[PDB]
Amino acid sequence: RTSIEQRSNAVSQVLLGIFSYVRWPKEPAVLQLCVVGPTEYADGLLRGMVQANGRRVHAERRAVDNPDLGTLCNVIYLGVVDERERQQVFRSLAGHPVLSISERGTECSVGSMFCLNVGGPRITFEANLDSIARSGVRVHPSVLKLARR
Amino acid sequence: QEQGFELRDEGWEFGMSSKVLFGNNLDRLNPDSRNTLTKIARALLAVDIDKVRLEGHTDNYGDEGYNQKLSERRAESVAAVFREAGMPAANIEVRGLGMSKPVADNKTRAGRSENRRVAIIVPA
Repeated sequence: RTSIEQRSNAVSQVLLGIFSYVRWPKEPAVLQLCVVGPTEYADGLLRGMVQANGRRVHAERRAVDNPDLGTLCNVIYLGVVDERERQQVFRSLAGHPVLSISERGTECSVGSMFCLNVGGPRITFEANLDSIARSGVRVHPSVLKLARR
Repeated sequence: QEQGFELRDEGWEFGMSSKVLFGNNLDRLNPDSRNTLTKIARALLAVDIDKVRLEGHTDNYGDEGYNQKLSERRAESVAAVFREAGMPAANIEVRGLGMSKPVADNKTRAGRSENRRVAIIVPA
């Protein structure tokens, strides 16, 4: 009932939504978004975005085994990776101030702060507050109203 | 849309001090953990969330079966606090994962300590 382009645009919108409830301890001039691992719904992200506060979002794909993901991005959009790959990615991110969002929402027990459910009439997400607490970034609770819109 | 840019200094309850950690072999919440939890519960109810999944965990010390049950007790202690804060009982799912999903390195005291936790998950 929804196309791939509709879903990708909806993913772009919900990510901008979520970013607006987030604060980094050192706010960059340009927000760095990294798309990591195989994705279906990231093509919109990768054209680049502008936040409502004026700040540009620069998007690139990076490799799962890049050891510096944690210093190269403010945000990671994580695709459909293996358990070994997922462990690799979060080991690299640990202790760095990074917002993590997964495309798929089957495994939100550990790792990503937000896990999207994109198939269906609207995008929803789960939020893992333990992952948020460990993230090094501030996330306001009212971000949770985006999942119900 | 992007209404979060309107937010000023009020209600930032999900920071570094909002992890829910436990002592070695303990399944009871200390006074400050109860406090954090009541505040998290209040924050969630303030944004119209009254449904939650609570996932308990252990470090990898000892028997796997014992640890599975300890992880359930930890999630149960958290559930009781959400109920006393006013969250409806039927809307709180409890789950124990035992030792199987660590967040931190089990080979250090500090890492094992980060693993003895309950993760509050907010579903769609």
